[PDB]
Amino acid sequence: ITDNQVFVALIMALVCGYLAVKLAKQL
Amino acid sequence: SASYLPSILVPTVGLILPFASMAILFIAIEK
Amino acid sequence: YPLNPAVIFIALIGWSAVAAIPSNIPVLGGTGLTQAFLASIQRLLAQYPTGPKLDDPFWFYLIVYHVGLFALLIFGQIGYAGY
Amino acid sequence: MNLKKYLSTAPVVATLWLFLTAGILIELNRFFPDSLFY
Amino acid sequence: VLTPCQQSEAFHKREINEVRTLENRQANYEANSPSYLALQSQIDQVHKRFDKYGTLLCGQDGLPHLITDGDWRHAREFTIPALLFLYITGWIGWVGRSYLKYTKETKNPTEQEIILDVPMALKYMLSGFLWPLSAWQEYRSGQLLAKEDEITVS
Amino acid sequence: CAETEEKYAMTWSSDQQHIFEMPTGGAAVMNSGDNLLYLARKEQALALATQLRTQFKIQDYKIYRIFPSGEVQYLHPKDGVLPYQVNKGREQVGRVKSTIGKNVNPAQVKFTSKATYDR
Amino acid sequence: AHTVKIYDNCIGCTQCVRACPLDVLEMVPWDGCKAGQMASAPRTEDCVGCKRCETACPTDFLSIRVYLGGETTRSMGLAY
Amino acid sequence: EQWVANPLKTKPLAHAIWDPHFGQAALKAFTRGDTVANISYSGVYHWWYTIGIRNNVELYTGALGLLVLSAVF
Amino acid sequence: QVKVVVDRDVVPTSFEKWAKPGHFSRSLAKGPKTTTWIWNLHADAHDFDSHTSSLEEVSRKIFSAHFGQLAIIFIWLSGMYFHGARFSNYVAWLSNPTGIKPSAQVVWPIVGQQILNADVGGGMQGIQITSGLFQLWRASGIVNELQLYVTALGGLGMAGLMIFAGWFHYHKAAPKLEWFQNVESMLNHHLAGLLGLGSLSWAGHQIHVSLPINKLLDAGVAPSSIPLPHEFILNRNLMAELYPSFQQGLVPFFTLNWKQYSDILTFKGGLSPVTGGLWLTDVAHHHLAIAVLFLVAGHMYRTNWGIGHSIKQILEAHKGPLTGEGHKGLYEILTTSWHANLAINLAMLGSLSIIVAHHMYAMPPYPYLATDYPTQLSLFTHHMWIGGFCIVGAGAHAAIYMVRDYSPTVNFNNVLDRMIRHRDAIISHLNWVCIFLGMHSFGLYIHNDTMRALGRAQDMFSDTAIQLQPVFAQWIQQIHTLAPGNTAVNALATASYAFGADTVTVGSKIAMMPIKLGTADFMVHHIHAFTIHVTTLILLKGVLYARNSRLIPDKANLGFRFPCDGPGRGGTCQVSAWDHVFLGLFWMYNALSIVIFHFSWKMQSDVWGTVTSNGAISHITGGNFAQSAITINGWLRDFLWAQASQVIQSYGSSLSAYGLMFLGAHFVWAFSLMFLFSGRGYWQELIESIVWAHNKLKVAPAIAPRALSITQGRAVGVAHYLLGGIATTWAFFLARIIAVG
Amino acid sequence: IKKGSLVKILRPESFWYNEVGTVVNVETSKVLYPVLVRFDKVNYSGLNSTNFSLDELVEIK
Ligand code: CLA
Ligand code: CLA
Ligand code: CLA
Ligand code: CLA
Ligand code: CLA
Ligand SMILES: CC1=C(C/C=C(\C)CCC[C@H](C)CCC[C@H](C)CCCC(C)C)C(=O)c2ccccc2C1=O
Ligand code: SF4
Ligand code: SF4
Repeated sequence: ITDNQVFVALIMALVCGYLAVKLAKQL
Repeated sequence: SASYLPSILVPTVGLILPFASMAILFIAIEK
Repeated sequence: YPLNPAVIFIALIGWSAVAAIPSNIPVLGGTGLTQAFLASIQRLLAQYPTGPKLDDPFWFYLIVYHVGLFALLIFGQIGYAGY
Repeated sequence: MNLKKYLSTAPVVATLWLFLTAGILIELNRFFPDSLFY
Repeated sequence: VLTPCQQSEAFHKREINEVRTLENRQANYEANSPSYLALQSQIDQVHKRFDKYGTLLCGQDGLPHLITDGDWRHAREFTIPALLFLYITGWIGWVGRSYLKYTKETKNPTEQEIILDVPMALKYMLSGFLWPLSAWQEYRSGQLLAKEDEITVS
Repeated sequence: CAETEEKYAMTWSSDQQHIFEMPTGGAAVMNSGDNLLYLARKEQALALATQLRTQFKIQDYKIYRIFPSGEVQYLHPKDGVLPYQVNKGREQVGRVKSTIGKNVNPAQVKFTSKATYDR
Repeated sequence: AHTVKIYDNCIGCTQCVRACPLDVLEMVPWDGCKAGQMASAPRTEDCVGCKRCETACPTDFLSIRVYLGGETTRSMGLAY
Repeated sequence: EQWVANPLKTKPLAHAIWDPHFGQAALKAFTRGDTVANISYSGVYHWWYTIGIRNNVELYTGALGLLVLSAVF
Repeated sequence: QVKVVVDRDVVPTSFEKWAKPGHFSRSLAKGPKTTTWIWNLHADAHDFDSHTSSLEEVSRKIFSAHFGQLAIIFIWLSGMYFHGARFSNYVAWLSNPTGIKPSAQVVWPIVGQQILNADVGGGMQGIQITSGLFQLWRASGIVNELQLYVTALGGLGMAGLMIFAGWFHYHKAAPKLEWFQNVESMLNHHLAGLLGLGSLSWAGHQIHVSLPINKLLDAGVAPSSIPLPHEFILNRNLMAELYPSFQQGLVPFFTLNWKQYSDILTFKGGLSPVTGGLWLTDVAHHHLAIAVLFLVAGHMYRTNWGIGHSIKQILEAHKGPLTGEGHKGLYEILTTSWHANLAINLAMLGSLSIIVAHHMYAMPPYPYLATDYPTQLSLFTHHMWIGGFCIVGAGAHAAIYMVRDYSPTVNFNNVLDRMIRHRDAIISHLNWVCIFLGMHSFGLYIHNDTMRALGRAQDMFSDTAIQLQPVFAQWIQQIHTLAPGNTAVNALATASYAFGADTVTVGSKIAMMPIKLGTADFMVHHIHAFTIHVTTLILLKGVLYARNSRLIPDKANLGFRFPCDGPGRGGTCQVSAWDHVFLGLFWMYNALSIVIFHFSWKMQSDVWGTVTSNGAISHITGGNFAQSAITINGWLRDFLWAQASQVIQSYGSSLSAYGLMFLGAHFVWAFSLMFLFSGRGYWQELIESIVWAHNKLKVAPAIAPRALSITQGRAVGVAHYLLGGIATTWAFFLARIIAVG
Repeated sequence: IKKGSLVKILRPESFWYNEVGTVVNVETSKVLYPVLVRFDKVNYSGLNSTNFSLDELVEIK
């Protein structure tokens, strides 16, 4: 309903993407 | 409602991510 | 394998002149078989985008000329089987 | 002599018998048609 | 709700529909036509067909349903052809078992199942009629079953 | 190809110019005295050995396994002996003590790098 | 490579070697049978694993068992 | 929340569309308001409507509340 | 040289070997220790080239079996003439053909199935004919029922001559191989005696039976004032009124004044607008042309008199340089092996049957054939499917010749095995053509499918969109419009009305309409080119890789019906030359399913239908092809969904048997899949787990119950895929068009 | 043990496990599987005659 929360969302799932590649390059 | 964001993310994940990810996985066959 | 590629043009007189002087009137060509084509290419040759599917004396005398011309040049290569 | 031995094989007996039971059902369904009771 | 079938209204509507709809084909032929006589016999085969469903239970569809509880008010629906049918395939099963335990001990048992010994076949074909108290008397003898036949690993 | 893969060179001798059939397909001329034949894989070559041997006497034949470093090997014959004929030089490998009936269950081989028949 | 193992049902009737189109199996003189023969599989690097041996193995149950192992160039049997 | 206003009438919308392949006549067959979105035939607005979500704001705080949880896992 | 050398009293005719099932094969007379002996009893029952290698005994067996086939065909045709006699409304149909629907088979009155007796007029009901026999009989000139009873009686008499014939040619007079390899005489009597005298004597029938009778029926005379066909030959005065050229006798024939026979024989073409069929003057003249032309054609084979050819001196003279040896060897190939001859004769027989199908929709040769559309439909369709299957038999029996009867000694450097030297370059370019045509024949349908689905109908391949007007078919079709004045000089009308002038309306029903081919018909032709090239890929892969592939270099040693080699080479399931025939049958079902779906929907939109007054036009689907064949939603909606409405609503009515042959043929179709997907390594110990339940009760069968073999267990999957899949389209077609036509 | 004796088998991988069969051959020449036994019914290879040792060899009376 706003725009800034969408930026905050892709920030948090971009960080979560860094945990995805972080977990991915150890197993 | 940032209506412009699918016009960025749908191409950059729809086509160019299965280009460079083909590169990363397919060179990653030989790494 | 192509041992004798000597001449091609002997088929041309070998195919035009065997169809020019026979008129055989009531068909598409009231004149001969080749005159009805060589007369019907100079109207279209000087950059004409015409010649539709109803253009009988051009399109029909394309295939009915080349299907004997191809066969008579192929038999011209058979004219180097006795060598 | 051996003709009856041909008539004793598997498909010939199976057709002379399933032809017979099929005849039991077809002749027993002209005579008693629409038999949903009993 | 299972109405008795002789007074279900939509059932009688199926009577009117099939008699009249079949009679629409009867409006083509003359009084002595063999086709017309065949539709006379066919209309007979519709009214008899529907009057002989007088004790079924056609529900809201007008279509005669059944009952498989063995209520003994509906035993002629299912349980009487159940006992009849199990008699017929207890016949067939007993004939097949008795014939195989004949030809298991012959000269060439492989040949005996291609070419049936119609002597001994039509012996057992008929002789398996009293199979409840023949299987019950072979079962008490320790002969109906078997023991220590083939099996896989474990 | 011949730059990176093993070409199998069947060499043999005959007596008459007969006609055999290639494993590539189609008939071959069959030089009478002595002739080689570069092939692709071994089943083609020993299929030609069965192609010739079940017809007539073609013996003193064997493929030299051309591998692309250059040297050869000796397949088929191995020991001037036909393989189902018994020579007392072939040392056996590939046997166990009993049938399958004493093979261990794979829940005993589980999490170990053994095989279900090794005992 | 396809590990071919030849068990002690091998009565040495040589339909394995005559059935194998690859000469991975030979016959070995082994004084444990009536015929004195028992097959061996030394050159299993050439073994395709087509199991044409286990077709023509007239033992009780399959003296010669072909376990499908690794897949090299030759064991895959590709032409090129 | 427009669906919350009339849950019988309005169809539950899914995510929007970005096709560059919808030329012109397709887009008239998907406009529901300003959005061209799919119709969410997965029962999700019903369950989120019985949970008590009556806004989009609680959906954003919940979506961040599960990005955090996926970062935890 | 040529002589007749026949062994007499060869095989005793006792019933003794009937008591030994599997007497014929020494690999099979062991007796059944398993149930696979049962099925191999039947698959080896006609491996005549695998009983014994002696070609004499084989050749006696086959040549006597042919008379068994012709015995069944004469029983069948005598069945058709008797069902036309006793059971049919043919005499009533002959009164008004456009009103009375044709029916023979009158279903016995048991429970319900008397509703299958369709009231087809004629004062008698019964299930409707779609085979079109009555249109063959009106063309034949059969007037009343007596000629149908008599011709059925002669059908049984010829059936007795074929049973006694084959009995006489296997047992008590059977020929040597020197009789069989007399092939100059075999062609010399089939080109002349069979086909030549057949067409000549049939021209005799058409001129002295059908021309007067189908002139009297063209005038509209009821079949009571028509005299016997018989009664036209006793005096010419009953034919000189009909054709005055009979008054001159044969004198203008022997004086070569053949202008005088213009009444009997002519070259018109087109269609007779009264009867809706060909002019039988044209058809009788036609069979005289086959008569003289085939009787001339027979005499090119030297037999005894040193006049004519042999096949050997023809084939050896075509020693062209790109083949090297030339055809040196084929006369020894085609006179020693029967599977090779079966490959050629099945290929040409099937392709002749397709040619039959096309020449029966577009030049309907029987009177009132294109006015009852189901007989117009299914006679197209049926001669397609035997037109299809007989091609795959080519791909079977050209494979079998490569496996069984191939011999590299006789076959060394000729035209045959020089193909096999580059069979990778054969199959690789079939592979390229299949993918090119698949993209450009089906990707156009996915394209127009998406463009219609994405709304952008301007970007389709429609009429209005990017047009793909078939240039060559429209052009040569226009040449056929310009046939009868220009090049066919003595013609009057065109070769067909599928090419040229205005349509033919016979009893407010459209006989033939000039078919327009635009930009959808193009793409369906590239379907047909595609699915013909795929079956050619599988059936040339099944012949060139029949014997020694580079995967498995001994298939000649393994056989023809071997399943596989094993899991080695990563698995070689379904690799034999039989298995490519197994796949060619599925692609046969594909290729012909879309040949007939192209037929039965373009000719319900662009040809068939009815007309009203002032020459107005009304198709069955109403022009709904070119806007709808370009997609697949238009295909599946507008054809396989919309045309189902007269099949699916058929219960309670007389078409309902088709509504039973629609559902159950789905069943068998899906019942095929159980045999296709699974394998016998499952079913064998599923079965053996049931054999536990029989061993417990001593109901152990003595013949041990194996599962089916692999090649059987897939062959049955094909043979249900085709019966189920074909019978779906069968009941869908005949249930569709009977409800209209 | 002896020739012709009707023998049930106790090796779980035979096709004829727990089925009696007739002894054809008994060899006394140190063979690990000396007793060639054939049967009534037939396994998948078309081969009733196989051979066995003495431990898997139970006679009856
Ligand atoms: C000799 C006759 C006979 C007998 C007594 C049995 C008995 C049995 N079978 Mg069966 N069976 C038979 C023949 C027979 N079968 C045949 C010929 C086949 C091949 C089609 C099968 C296939 C079969 C399967 C696939 C299964 C059984 C099962 C069973 C058991 C459950 C009952 C059942 O559903 O039957 C099943 C009945 C059928 C599948 C069809 C009936 C079989 C034929 C057509 C009827 C018998 C007629 C026979 C040919 C007569 C021969 C003798 C005569 C010529 C003198 C039961 C012990 C099931 C089981 O294990 O349960 C414990 C099971 O799953 N059977
Ligand atoms: C001109 C004489 C003549 C005629 C008419 C035929 C006709 C036929 N031959 Mg034939 N044949 C002939 C000479 C002839 N042959 C000669 C000389 C040879 C030796 C080289 C052969 C060798 C031969 C073989 C090897 C085979 C045939 C087959 C066939 C049949 C093909 C099936 C068909 O078209 O169905 C249409 C059917 C008909 C038109 C029915 C025609 C039947 C009538 C009665 C005419 C038959 C005439 C007969 C030869 C007279 C016998 C003479 C004897 C009494 C002394 C067809 C009947 C094939 C076949 O199916 O076997 C029968 C087959 O396999 N023929
Ligand atoms: C609907 C199912 C289906 C489909 C699509 C195919 C398709 C094909 N089969 Mg086939 N086949 C099928 C069922 C099917 N088969 C079945 C059931 C059998 C059982 C008998 C067989 C047996 C069979 C045999 C025996 C052979 C084939 C072969 C072929 C190929 C022919 C060449 C061609 O058309 O290329 C064109 C491709 C198509 C028409 C497929 C659609 C592709 C579209 C048009 C374009 C691509 C879409 C898209 C742009 C992809 C990119 C996007 C994506 C990456 C996200 C083709 C791929 C032959 C082969 O392997 O080599 C020629 C062959 O020899 N098939
Ligand atoms: C295979 C069949 C086929 C064909 C012919 C087309 C053709 C087309 N599609 Mg398409 N499409 C197809 C299948 C096909 N489609 C399928 C299967 C799908 C769904 C998966 C789609 C989905 C699709 C979409 C979504 C769209 C199209 C569009 C288009 C158009 C433009 C595409 C373009 O730029 O071409 C690309 C062409 C090339 C890159 C050139 C390669 C081909 C050249 C000509 C080969 C030449 C080789 C040469 C002859 C070799 C010999 C010479 C040498 C010896 C020197 C064009 C008409 C677009 C449109 O708007 O339509 C108007 C569009 O938006 N298509
Ligand atoms: C003049 C004699 C004559 C007549 C009256 C007919 C009449 C007919 N034929 Mg025909 N036909 C003939 C000779 C004749 N044919 C010859 C000689 C052949 C063999 C080449 C054929 C081969 C043939 C086929 C394959 C078919 C017909 C069909 C038909 C019917 C369709 C109506 C039509 O417009 O056809 C007009 C007929 C023609 C235009 C055919 C002309 C054939 C010429 C005479 C061939 C001359 C050969 C000669 C050696 C020169 C060769 C070179 C040449 C090609 C330039 C009609 C009854 C069709 C049918 O069955 O109807 C359902 C059909 O499918 N015919
Ligand atoms: C179901 C199935 C079977 C089992 C099929 C069984 C064995 C055959 C069932 C049909 C036979 C004919 C039934 C036998 C019935 C006899 C005819 C006797 C019955 C009495 C009368 C019918 C005469 C396979 O063997 C198989 C093999 C390979 C791939 C797939 C499959 C597969 O899908
Ligand atoms: S194992 Fe079977 S095949 Fe191999 S040798 Fe002994 S018997 Fe012959
Ligand atoms: S594995 Fe395949 S190749 Fe090796 S032996 Fe057994 S069968 Fe012959």
